[PDB]
Amino acid sequence: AAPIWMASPPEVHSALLSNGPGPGSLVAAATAWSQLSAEYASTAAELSGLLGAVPGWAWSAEWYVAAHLPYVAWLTQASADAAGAAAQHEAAAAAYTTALAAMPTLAELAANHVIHTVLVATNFFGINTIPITLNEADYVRMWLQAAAVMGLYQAASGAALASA
Amino acid sequence: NAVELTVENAWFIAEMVGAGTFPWVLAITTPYSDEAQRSAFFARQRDELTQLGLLSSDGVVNPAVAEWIKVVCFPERWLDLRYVGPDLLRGIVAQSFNTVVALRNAQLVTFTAMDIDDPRALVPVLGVGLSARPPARFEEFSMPMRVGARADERLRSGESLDEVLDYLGIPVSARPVVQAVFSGPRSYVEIVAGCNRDGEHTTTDVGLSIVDTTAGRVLVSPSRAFDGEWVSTFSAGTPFATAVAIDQLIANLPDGQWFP
Amino acid sequence: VPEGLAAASAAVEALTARLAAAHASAAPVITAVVPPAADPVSLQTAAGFSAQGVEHAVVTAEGVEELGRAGVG
Repeated sequence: AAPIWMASPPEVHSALLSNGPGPGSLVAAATAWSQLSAEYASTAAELSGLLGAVPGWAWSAEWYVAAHLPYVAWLTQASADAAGAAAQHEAAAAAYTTALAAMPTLAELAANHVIHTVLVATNFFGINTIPITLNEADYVRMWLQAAAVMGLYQAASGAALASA
Repeated sequence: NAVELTVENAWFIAEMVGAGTFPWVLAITTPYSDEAQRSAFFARQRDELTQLGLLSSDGVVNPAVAEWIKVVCFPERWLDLRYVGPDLLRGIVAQSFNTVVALRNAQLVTFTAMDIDDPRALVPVLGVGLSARPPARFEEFSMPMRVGARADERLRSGESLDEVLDYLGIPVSARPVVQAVFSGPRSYVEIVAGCNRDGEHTTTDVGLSIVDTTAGRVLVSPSRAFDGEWVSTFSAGTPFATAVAIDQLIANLPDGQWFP
Repeated sequence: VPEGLAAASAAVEALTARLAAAHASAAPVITAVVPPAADPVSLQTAAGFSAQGVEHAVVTAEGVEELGRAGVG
């Protein structure tokens, strides 16, 4: 089901997303749909050039070639939505790589909390620099950045999946 | 006369009243992480709030409280609060005429309605999360901050405290009191003023801070210099010298201080 | 088989053969796409890309056989 990106801290959003096979599986299909689209088209021109293989007496039973040619329209509409799927996959892959580089790292979130504990330890002189606040404000920033990135990755990848 | 509740209770009120998102100093996030679990809590929260009476028969909320939430979610001039004492307590002081203050002790949000009586009416609420010590006395001195923040960065990286507090414009009468703040039984707070009179909202570059140590309460009021830098005075924790030390901080904001 | 249509018959056989070759070469990769991560978005889109991948791999599987059976008379 569709989740809520705000109830979950950035630590969990970055954990699921940071660790995985990678987008390499999507691009492996893009280059297979685009390879497939080129063969759906290449075979359409061979079909439309089916005549001429009838030597001389083209005459009699021309119904043979008359019945294979109509499928050249199906090969063009097949080559179309094939190269479209290659674009749908390549879009989601770029949606992932850009969302991963926009997600705050687990190590970043790690180094945030260690700074928050040592501020509690000794903070008297540099206390009008308000480090307690700016260290939490940096967390809520990462909180909202993680929630935003996922909300956008849901739509970016939700529209690449769309197929009328 | 006021009321307290939990973080999950608080957020549900923002959905019927429509105030929206709480200030993130309170860290009041949404309880559930899926609309599939929504009805479970839409029904469990309205069940718990009628037990306290603030939520009426079906969906009507207490007006004396529905006011206290709208002024907190979207205020006009606020004051972030962040208490520290060995466990953290944090809240906000909102104003919209009326003034409503909230505090969250990591699980319980407690709202309360106050007034704009005088500059002296704010020193209790900024000194209630502390340990409520009496004001100490010592020789006042003002040292640069961006260099003073470098001092605390050494202490936290393994440095001795008695051989550095002398490498300043430190007096002799104030070395005993600044030695008691780097101990166990001590508490402080950081105050950040904010205003929302624009398409955006703004806070202050720096903040006021009071410390209730063993030697006594200590005021730490900053002030702008000529070169854009910040210098902070270390004076006594006078409940009346703080009321002026804060309107100073509010003056840094384009909406100016609250009242003369 | 007719007389002069032998050349035409061998051609459509080379067409269905050329398709099935490139159709099965790219079949196990368009239908088996794994989510780049564990998050629920990657899981939902990797399932959909496999869904519309298998459906396309069987509809075009019938279409190739529908093409070979055009010369029935």
